[PDB]
Amino acid sequence: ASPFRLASAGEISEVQGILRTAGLLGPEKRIAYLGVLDPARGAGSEAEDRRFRVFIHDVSGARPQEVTVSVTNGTVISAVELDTAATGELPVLEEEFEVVEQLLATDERWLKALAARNLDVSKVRVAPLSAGVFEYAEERGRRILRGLAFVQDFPEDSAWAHPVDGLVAYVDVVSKEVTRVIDTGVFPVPAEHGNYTDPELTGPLRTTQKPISITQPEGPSFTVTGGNHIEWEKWSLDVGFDVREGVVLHNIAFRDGDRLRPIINRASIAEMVVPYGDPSPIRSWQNYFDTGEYLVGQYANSLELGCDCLGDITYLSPVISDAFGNPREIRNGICMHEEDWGILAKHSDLWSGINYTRRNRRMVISFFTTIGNYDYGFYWYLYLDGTIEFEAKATGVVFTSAFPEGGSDNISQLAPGLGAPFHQHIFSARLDMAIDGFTNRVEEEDVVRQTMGPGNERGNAFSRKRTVLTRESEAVREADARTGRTWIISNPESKNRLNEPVGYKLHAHNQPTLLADPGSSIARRAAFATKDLWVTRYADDERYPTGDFVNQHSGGAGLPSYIAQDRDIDGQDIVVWHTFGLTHFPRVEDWPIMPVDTVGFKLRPEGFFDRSPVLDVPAN
Amino acid sequence: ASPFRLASAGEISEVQGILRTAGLLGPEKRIAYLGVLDPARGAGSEAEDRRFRVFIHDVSGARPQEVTVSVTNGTVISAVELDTAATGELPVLEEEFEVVEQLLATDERWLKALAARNLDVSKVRVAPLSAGVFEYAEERGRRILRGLAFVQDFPEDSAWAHPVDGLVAYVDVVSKEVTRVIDTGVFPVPAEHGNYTDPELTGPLRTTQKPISITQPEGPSFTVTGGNHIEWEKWSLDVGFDVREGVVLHNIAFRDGDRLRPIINRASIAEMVVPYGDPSPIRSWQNYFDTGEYLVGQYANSLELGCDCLGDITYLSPVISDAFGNPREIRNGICMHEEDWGILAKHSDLWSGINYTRRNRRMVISFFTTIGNYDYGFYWYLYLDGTIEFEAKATGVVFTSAFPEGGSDNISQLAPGLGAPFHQHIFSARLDMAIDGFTNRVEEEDVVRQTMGPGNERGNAFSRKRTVLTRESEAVREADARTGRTWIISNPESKNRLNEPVGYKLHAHNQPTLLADPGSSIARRAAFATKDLWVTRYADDERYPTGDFVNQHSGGAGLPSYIAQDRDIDGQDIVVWHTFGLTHFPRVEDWPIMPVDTVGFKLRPEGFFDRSPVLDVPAN
Ligand SMILES: [NH3+]CCc1ccccc1
Ligand SMILES: [NH3+]CCc1ccccc1
Ligand SMILES: [Cu+2]
Ligand SMILES: [Cu+2]
Ligand code: NA
Ligand code: NA
Repeated sequence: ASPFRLASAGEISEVQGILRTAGLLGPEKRIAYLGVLDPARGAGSEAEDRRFRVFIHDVSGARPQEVTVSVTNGTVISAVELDTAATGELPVLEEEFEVVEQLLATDERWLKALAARNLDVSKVRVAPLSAGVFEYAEERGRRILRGLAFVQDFPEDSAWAHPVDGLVAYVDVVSKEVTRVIDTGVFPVPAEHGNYTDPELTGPLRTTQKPISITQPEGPSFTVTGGNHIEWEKWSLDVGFDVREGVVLHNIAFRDGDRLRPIINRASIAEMVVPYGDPSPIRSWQNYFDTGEYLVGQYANSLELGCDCLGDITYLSPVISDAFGNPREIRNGICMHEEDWGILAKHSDLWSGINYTRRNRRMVISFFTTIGNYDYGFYWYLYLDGTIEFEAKATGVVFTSAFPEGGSDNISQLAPGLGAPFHQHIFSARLDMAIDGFTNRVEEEDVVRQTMGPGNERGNAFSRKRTVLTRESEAVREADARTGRTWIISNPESKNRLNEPVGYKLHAHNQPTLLADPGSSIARRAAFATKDLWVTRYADDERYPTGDFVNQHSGGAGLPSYIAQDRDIDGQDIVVWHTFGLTHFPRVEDWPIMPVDTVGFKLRPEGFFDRSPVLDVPAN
Repeated sequence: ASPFRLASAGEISEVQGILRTAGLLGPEKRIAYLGVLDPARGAGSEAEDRRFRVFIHDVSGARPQEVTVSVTNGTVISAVELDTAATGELPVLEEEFEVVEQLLATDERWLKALAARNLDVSKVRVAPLSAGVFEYAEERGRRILRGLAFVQDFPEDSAWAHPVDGLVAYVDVVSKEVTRVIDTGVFPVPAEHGNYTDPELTGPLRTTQKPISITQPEGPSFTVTGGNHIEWEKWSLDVGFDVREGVVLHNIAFRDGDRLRPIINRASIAEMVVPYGDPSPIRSWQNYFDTGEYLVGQYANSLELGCDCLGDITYLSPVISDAFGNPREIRNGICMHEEDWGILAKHSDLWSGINYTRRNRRMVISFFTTIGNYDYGFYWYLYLDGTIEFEAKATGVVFTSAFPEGGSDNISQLAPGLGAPFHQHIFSARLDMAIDGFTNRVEEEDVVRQTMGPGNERGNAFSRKRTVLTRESEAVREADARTGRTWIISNPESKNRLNEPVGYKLHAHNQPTLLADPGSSIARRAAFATKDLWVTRYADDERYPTGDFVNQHSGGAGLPSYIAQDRDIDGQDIVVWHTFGLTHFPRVEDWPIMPVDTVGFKLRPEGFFDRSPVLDVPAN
């Protein structure tokens, strides 16, 4: 019944039929993105209209199309031809992964490069990497992937241990031409394997770990209704899933007494970018937007009980479309469970004699995705006390190169002859805020140091200052860890019992933002990543910080174009965009498979409640 | 057998006998600190000499003494009279907590103040607060506590809800005189109660929480031998306990193959300070060093199975001395257990077809302490992958005041008429480093941004730079979150298989340091808290960042005096001192009992191992 329900296999089948009948799904068509559209602002009509957005690619070289379809009215709403030289290429297709290796395998320039290195072409894997936009005029308007080669010694070998450096090729995947092959020199292919399941490398496995059993004998404390609506410990929300963004959280609310109070209308990771800091011409073009270019949701793993998710697990199995419009289930793609989280509140009072201890817990909603060498877990946490937290968990295999004789300022050595270029992993969280309703504002809060003197005679005073962001042109903010800078999202029309505006405080990790030179191509295409915090006025079509078509777009789309409208954001329907990321100087311990590292952010209530919201928690 | 074993009740009894026989424990004596001394550098003699350090107070007004005693030779090693006007007062005694209220209860100035407010003296609780050093010349050389009053309406009432503002008294607890009573005006005593176990306030308790059962059917994976030696998942260490510092970790090492490799020789929280930022004369003197002035270990809680520590728990029950030299057990004062910690490493490889997932876990060693209104949990974590992490958990009841009519720049309103002054909680971790041995050095690592140009034609390069700290005068460092600043502790004489020095990287949270004016009394007494990182050359007597006698010391002792020696720290026996803390602007949700907030730091291996140290972990 809910307009926020997951897409069903039946809905996907109808979309395919509607497209087919209208002539838009010929044998040369490929669906490059399919996703349900959110209800527009003003759903108080209950006139449910399930609409879907589709990007249609053409393998014969015709112009792609963007198409909106109503499964509720069996109609094509709109269908527009796209000029990709203008607005960007469509996301990479999964079936294009192997096309790069196959086209290179018959190219004479490629075979001469491999032969000079004594490499058997049947052993050489080619990574299908997004191309970006650089100096090559012949690439404008064409669908280009770039290829870097790795050697597999045998079918189960980890190819990442054997990069073929000094060699890169560019490929046009529509016309099937190899446009350039660049060979800058021969590097020894690193010889050690990185097979982390080989007993030769692992040694004897440990026998010292004894099992930890986590069970819920009466089942979990949360309920799931309508397929994806969650209620847990006064929290209410809908769990959505989009093939581009992955897990999306809708309608986050908290039941404060008899009142259901909204907090966040929509929460997602709307983009992520991995820029590499190696100036070698072999890799200096390398940046991928896993979300915008590859679509992280379509590579979600099936999560195994006991290994990936431990405890009393409830699974969701989202449905997406394959390239031909058929539905495919991602079995067990989303794990949901509650976890004990230590002490929530504790006090032993000397004067009253009362000893008080309560335990905390959190609700976990998570998925894992794999794009090539990288694996990422996305975790949303809801805590008893009103805190919301996101955590990214980065693991998988680092992207490798040769380690140059005589070292490098931009590459780490992981093993003899084997290097790992410096890079970042940068995320954009899009938080469509709804603190007690849609009239919200953002204040920047800094600690204020005070000078010893009149009114502060012992020099101990300190304070804080809050600056309201009133227009989009002043809502592009940087972190300042030294002044304890945070941002408060408040509702000036909703007050707590002290007559102060209710609010939530955003706590950032204050990691470095984009390191690239501001005049670089990546700084223009990933402009969102140059600042920690952006606030925009809500608008239906402003979904991604990089725009709708990230692949090979020349830059500027998204956030910098949105905020130039300079709209009013002081007590309006606003969206907060938080940039956060990891700067990764690879270490020896990251090899041959990387232990998880983490980054994220959290939001805590700031005078949202009239007192602690966990006074009614019982004693275990 | 181990020289690092916990003190036994029998050892305490011998100390008391030795002191008594030597004439040092007369009926006017009080033991204000008793603790075992660490073995000196050069324990390779195995000549165990269990020595204890004792601070002896005299309630009749004689000079206190510092005494060292060998329980191994039944001898007083040394006994020195202390000039407290010079070197500071002894730590607050527990029996002095009630003396402040009792002395005030018969003072005419105090009774006139209470009578003007219609307060029954039998309802008025007085907090025994450390005095610091300010402008009062009469206080030099005397043992002073200051008193702030709270009203208890009935024996089980939370007094913190009813501060008596505009009133403070200073008391000499040795001569039992009230030296001053300051009344700056009448404030209404806030009327609402803060009784968080009152059904009137909590409402009906939740019935929606279902149990989480954590068990280990074959017992825990770690072993405890010799009372306090832990082995777990290649980690080895001794858990110590000191009445001042609390849990202390000794001899942290990791078994890498057949080799036991040291990492940290001694880890402790060596000081913590809570400065208040309210310039009102009633509170502008308020700073307490919970560790140095009050001794956090002697207020450790007895931790309850199921409430405080959940899972398969192993307890340690440390023994300390009471004020008369009798041993007292802190039953169940330290909890130890292992916890599941999610995914450790994961990759699904497109080319080899191998799907790989391993789970992480951590070893937890924790205690909780209560000093007045505040409750703090101290947690040490050891992870499978070599990471060491500390976390402080702050809860309890916020310190309160009246909320002034017309507001305040330095106080938060929590309830009608009830305020909570701004303050910080700042910790000092003392890490006596032993990375693969005692020859260590510290490098500061900053990210380096590079300009687009020759050698960096696409403007994507970035790098990092490391600066060796060679002398103590240059080893006082500040954080810089914007440049991703970290510190690496390495051993230049111990290399990994890549011929690079083995190391560990310290990751700070980069929270604000001490906010007080640098010319303030607190900035002089808590000088350590003004900078994020200090490195000193190890020396036996350099134990605390504030010196041995914090109470009423005039400032400068500790770290600023140590580093003026300007000793060589480049490949030497060094000690890292990390300042970290929380800046607390109290929120409504902190009232009437505060949900836990956290701060801490972590150390991760940086080329310490020759590859990931968790390749031998098995598949669940
Ligand atoms: N993460 C997207 C880049 C990528 C895609 C496929 C293989 C290796 C790398
Ligand atoms: N934390 C040390 C200060 C303190 C001590 C006792 C009661 C209230 C406050
Ligand atoms: Cu990385
Ligand atoms: Cu606090
Ligand atoms: Na909004
Ligand atoms: Na050392």
